[PDB]
Amino acid sequence: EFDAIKIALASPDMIRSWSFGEVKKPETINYRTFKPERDGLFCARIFGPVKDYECLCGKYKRLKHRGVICEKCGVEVTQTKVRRERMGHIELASPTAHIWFLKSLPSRIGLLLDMPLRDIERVLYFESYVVIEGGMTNLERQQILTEEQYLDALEEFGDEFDAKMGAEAIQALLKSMDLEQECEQLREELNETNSETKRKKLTKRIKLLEAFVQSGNKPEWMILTVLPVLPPDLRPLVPLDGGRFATSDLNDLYRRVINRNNRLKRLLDLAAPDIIVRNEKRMLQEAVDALLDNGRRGRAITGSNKRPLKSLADMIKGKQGRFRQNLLGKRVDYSGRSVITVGPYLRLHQCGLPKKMALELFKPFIYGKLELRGLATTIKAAKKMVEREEAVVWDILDEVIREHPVLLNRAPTLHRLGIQAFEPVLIEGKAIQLHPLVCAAYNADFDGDQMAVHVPLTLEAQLEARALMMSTNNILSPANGEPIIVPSQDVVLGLYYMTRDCVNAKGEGMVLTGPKEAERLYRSGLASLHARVKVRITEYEKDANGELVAKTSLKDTTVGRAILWMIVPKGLPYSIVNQALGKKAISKMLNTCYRILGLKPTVIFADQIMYTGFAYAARSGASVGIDDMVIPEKKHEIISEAEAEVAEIQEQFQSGLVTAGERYNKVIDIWAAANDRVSKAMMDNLQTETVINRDGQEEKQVSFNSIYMMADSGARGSAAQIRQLAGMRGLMAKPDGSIIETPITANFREGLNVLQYFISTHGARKGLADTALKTANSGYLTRRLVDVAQDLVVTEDDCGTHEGIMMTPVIEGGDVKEPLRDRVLGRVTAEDVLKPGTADILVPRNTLLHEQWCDLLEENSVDAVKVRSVVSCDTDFGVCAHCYGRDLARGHIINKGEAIGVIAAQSIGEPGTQLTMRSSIQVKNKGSIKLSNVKSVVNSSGKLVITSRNTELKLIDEFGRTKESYKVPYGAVLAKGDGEQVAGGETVANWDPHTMPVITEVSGFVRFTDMIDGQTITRQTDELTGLSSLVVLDSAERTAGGKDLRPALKIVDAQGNDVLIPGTDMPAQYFLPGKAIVQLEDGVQISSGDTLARIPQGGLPRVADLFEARRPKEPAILAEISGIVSFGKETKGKRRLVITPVDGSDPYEEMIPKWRQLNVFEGERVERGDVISDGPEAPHDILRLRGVHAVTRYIVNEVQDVYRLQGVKINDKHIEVIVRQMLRKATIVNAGSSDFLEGEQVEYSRVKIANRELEANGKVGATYSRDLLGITKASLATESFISAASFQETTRVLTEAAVAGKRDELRGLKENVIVGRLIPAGTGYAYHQDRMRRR
Amino acid sequence: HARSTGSYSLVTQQPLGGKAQFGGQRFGEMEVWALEAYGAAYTLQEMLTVKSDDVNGRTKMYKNIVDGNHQMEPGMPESFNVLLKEIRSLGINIELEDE
Amino acid sequence: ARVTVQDAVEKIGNRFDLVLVAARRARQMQVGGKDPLVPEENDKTTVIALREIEEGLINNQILDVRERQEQQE
RNA sequence: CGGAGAGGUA
DNA sequence: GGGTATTCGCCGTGTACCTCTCCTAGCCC
DNA sequence: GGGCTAATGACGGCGAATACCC
Ligand SMILES: [Mg+2]
Ligand SMILES: [Zn+2]
Ligand SMILES: [Zn+2]
Repeated sequence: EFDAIKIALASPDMIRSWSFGEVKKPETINYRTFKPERDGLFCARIFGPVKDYECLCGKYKRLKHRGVICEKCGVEVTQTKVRRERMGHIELASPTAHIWFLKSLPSRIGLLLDMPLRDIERVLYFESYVVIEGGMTNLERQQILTEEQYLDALEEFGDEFDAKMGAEAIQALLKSMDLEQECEQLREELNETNSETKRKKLTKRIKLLEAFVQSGNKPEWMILTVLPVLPPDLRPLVPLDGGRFATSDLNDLYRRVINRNNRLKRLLDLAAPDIIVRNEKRMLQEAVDALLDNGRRGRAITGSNKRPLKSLADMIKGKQGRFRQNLLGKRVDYSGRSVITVGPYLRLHQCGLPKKMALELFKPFIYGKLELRGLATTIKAAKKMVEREEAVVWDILDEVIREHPVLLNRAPTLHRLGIQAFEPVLIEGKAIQLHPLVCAAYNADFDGDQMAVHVPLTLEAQLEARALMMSTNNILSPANGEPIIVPSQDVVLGLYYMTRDCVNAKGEGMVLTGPKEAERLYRSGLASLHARVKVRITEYEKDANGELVAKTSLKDTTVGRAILWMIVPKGLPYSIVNQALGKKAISKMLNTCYRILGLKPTVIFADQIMYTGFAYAARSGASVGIDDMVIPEKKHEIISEAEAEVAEIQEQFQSGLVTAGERYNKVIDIWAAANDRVSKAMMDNLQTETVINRDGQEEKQVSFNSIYMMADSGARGSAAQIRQLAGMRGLMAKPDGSIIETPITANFREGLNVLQYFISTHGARKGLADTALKTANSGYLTRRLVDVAQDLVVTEDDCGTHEGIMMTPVIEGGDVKEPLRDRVLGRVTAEDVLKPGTADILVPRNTLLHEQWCDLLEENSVDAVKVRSVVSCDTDFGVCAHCYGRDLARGHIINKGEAIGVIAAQSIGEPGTQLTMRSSIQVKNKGSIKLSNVKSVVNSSGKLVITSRNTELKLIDEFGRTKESYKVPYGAVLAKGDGEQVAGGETVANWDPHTMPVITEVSGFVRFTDMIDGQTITRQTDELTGLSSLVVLDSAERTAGGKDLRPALKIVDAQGNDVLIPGTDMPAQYFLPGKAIVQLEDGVQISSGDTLARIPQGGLPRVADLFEARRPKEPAILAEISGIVSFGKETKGKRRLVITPVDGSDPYEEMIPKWRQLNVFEGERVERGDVISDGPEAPHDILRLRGVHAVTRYIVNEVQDVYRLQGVKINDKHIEVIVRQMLRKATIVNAGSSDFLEGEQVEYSRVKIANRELEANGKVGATYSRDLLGITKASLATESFISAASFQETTRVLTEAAVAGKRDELRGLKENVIVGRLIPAGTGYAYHQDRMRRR
Repeated sequence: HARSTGSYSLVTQQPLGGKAQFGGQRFGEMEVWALEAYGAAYTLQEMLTVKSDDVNGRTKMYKNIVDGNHQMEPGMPESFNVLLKEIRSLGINIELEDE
Repeated sequence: ARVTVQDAVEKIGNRFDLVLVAARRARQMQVGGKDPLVPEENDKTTVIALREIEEGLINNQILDVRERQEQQE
């Protein structure tokens, strides 16, 4: 129908064009009759008629008189819908300052007038004055005054000078200002003046001004003159059940405003003295303030008791304003909800549903089939028929259901498996039966959860539901390729019981030709369920080009496992079933079934798993009794010896040997050791409980005790919970978080005392409150992430770029945590993979990679894979297809359109419930030695020390890859070197971290070069030996004279001349910091690498701080420019550091709060982006120094470390596209041959499509700089403003879009959701292809 | 508790909430995000326009379902117009534009 | 009687042209005329349209030729 | 048919 | 002057139900 | 009884507004 939404400022002519009458009188209704009162808020002759097509006096109740107004009462007879459409207005005697431009911070009239806000509030609230056109006076133009100063201005200049007060004077200020002269003056002062705050405020002022001249607005429109009023139906008069009216407070506000304005007109009729009308106009300004935004000015007005009331800003802001209450979430007809129940006989492509709800929902369909069969032609008798529920209507209902899907929906919708589709099957009763496996997708137990049904009406929606949102179409998850149809608890227990090997029972040691007679034996009872038996199976391998080959043999197996074999489809091998079949096992069974046999065998295989699992879990009888938990008899002795040991440590404290904290730590360690002893004891005594005969004497096997199976299957709980049910439940924390010194010795199979139960009550309530507030911050995180990656839709098929990030598996300095395969898997390469058979084109450079190709990659042992990424995608207004690779939860590549930002935000913020909130290296594996950023020399001992700070140790294995990586400090003691081989566990990496090294490059004499004794240094004598050391102190405790007398240690030869360092001509001068302990004295020659001085010394909000990209509490700063380093002026607050390039220009300095333990010396040459003081790594400096790819690598490795530490895996693509939408904006360096301003901030895609064609012609492009905004910030500064009106505030956004006149072209999801057309994401993206192809 | 077509609300032409007042469910905000996450679009378009807000579209929908057709007629959500009359009830000029 | 729409996506890999093609054909088969070219199982035109997709004889091209020829007639 | 306030359900 | 150096407000706050009451009360006729 | 009848138990971030040395 239409296009972009234009916004601007209200003009008084536009206001008078909008309205259809002045409300001159503040009445509301008659309240004696129900008729409205003339010319009040509920006015007929302004707004329209109460009832449809009936005049107020009752003249023309006929449709024939449509259009003609009355003359007895003057009512335009039309519908009553026009009382929803016509606005109104109030003529105002006083011009009025609009409140948002007053107090937006930044105030638009505030910085527009180049005037502080305090004087503006003093002018508006009638307690000051201001100058309008002083001229030839002693008074400046912007100058504000007071009353005695007003008497002065009456004395000296009661003539030609003039001045006013209040908002009328602000209107005169806005009328009395040229804009082009202000533009010229501010541009000149930008070219001339050289102060940073002046540059900032003037560039904001000139941005506002030249944007405002670009806008079609006048500044005095920011001062209200005529107040537009809402239609009456939007502020309606509702009576309660009684003789009153409890309405909205808008009507009370307008009542106050009209009374105030009419009494002000009457007090401009009687010509009052001016102090009273100052107070009266102040009350009117207050009234308009309270009408627009109550509470934004100080102490707010109220309604009922003292409670602050609702205004327009409350109608648009906040949670319960219209965007989050009535636009993005709307109540919807054809809906229902009930308590869920199971009905296990169902297949997963269907759900149960009550008959009465189905008869409630599908009423128009039943009406349609009723008058199609013609059992009742009309509709009212038909409605009585469906009210009666006669004999024919149920067959009609079974007609209209049979192939019509519905949507099922648990209310806390975290991720996109919160809503699915099902084909209903009518069930008696009153509760929704629901297929059980799918419950694990909803995270919905049967404790009383209320799932809601919706019904699609139209034919396209039925095809969307059956074709996209069906349960069959979703068996993998958009988190990652773990199938979400993992079975939950009962059926996995039944399977784990069904495939296990007892050593002897009936049928042990015979042979069987087929699994059919195995089932025939088990249903007979003439055998065990499970016994190691050689049978014949037959498997079907499709090793050829999609062609079945049947092979067979005898396999040793168990009998129930053979029974399970009659369920698996053809292509799976036998070895998938020959194990115990835990939860991980059956999950990867379904995964391999999906990877080999497509879809339909996997779905029917899941159905048959569920049926047979429930059947043989019923045949099992896996109960639990009190004798099913076995207390180890060692526990009495273990607690006794632990009590003896803590008595020993306590009596060693009362003798005075140790401290209290040492006692605390040693006692808590011996308690933890005894706890692990109890753990080992109970785990042994469970898992080898079965010691039985074998048809011979004796044999142990894995135990058929119940709770060991319910823990070993992985059904519910793990070693922690079964540890608490048998052994002691360790230690619990106090509310301060200090771990409690006297642990919980008892266990739940025995009794508990009062006290340990009380301690665990502290722990449990702490856990519950943390889950509550954790779900709170998780919800707010999900909301921010869906409104920061709102706009992003895959729109193209290739962008044809070579760039991409690098992929290596993750190592912190322990095991290789997540291997190269899973990060590479499903993503499309950037450049070709080069095996170390160098120049072997192993894969083509721009191809998709699935799991067979990943096995080809892994067995060829590839160490680093260059791959395309979403942040490096080069797509205009979107993301290309091949940078996104496999759409996870499906097999193939992403289709053209299917938007990823929403599934990214959901798959990040979903496991937030499952999260938590609040020396020397012994190298492990065996391989050759590699170093990165290496610079080394051999010491006097023969060992190898490293003369570079940023050196990493890599351990090449026997394969060639990197399996171990370690952070080595500057100057470690290696027993081996590079180009060599170390053994498994041979100690090489060792250093002393407590002392920073002064290890020397060269050898020679150490004189006392620039070492002043008594003024710069001090002489401290070690009391333990007597061989002392010189001690250089800091900059403030000594005098200021020796502050510029630097400590130095310079190497000279046997002739005393300066030893020349190879590489330069500079000697070896070594500078020292304050608070050091200088080692040597005169007359000693040092070795290369010799110490010359003894130098002294995270949860969900971590995630939230990363996506905000905050500076931490102590930001680790880095080097801004390459070159040699040098110090500067001492302690003008900080210590300044100046890097001078070897060939470039020096003048950047960086202040350092020098209380930090710094890293760099004074004579070092470093790369840009190199560390100065250590600490947490700030993201913005990494972007503006290192690059885009390094900073996205940092964020993805940190947040993958968090989500992987909690063990719930998220694929990298979602995090990467969030990172892309973080840095969507940019900042301009130079204008170039384009027309952008220098300090203009503008988004990256806009300036990219700008300068892309400006290089395509003869002109030159421009330079930019991407700045890395937070998630909540880059949502705001967008092409749209309606998204930011939906997100987190309204006042700032709508003032900015008001002064911009920003023509809001839709371009995105939620904007197109508000206007209610199709979403340009999927089927709507094809629709918008068509409509954009029109224009 | 369920609903086919009941009372609509007064300040916004939207379905009511509750069982006592004979209303329907709330298709919440994250559910709109869930539908956006799937490639489905027509479901959402008839959801928050035809089945919920626009009076002309839903009355013609009622006639079309009793007359055998399955076809939506989008038009415009009424709540969007209510939002626009409130923002225009501020000192803000906001309008609609070209064909 | 239809559980999966996998083969329909095997014949049209885009999965959104699936929805538009099936919806256009099923609208033209719902209200009047242009009889389904498959035997039916007392099931609605949704399942009929997807079933005729999985017989391969419905895509965007057949609808283009037939609508163009009905325009020519 | 509106909004508060209190309790409970996940 | 002017660059940090504080302080001064602004603003956000998990989704979806269900049950119940109480709604402008003031006040000199 | 009624007919008009017009305070105090958050908290983190964050950016704009001054203060105060230098
Ligand atoms: Mg639950
Ligand atoms: Zn009349
Ligand atoms: Zn790309």
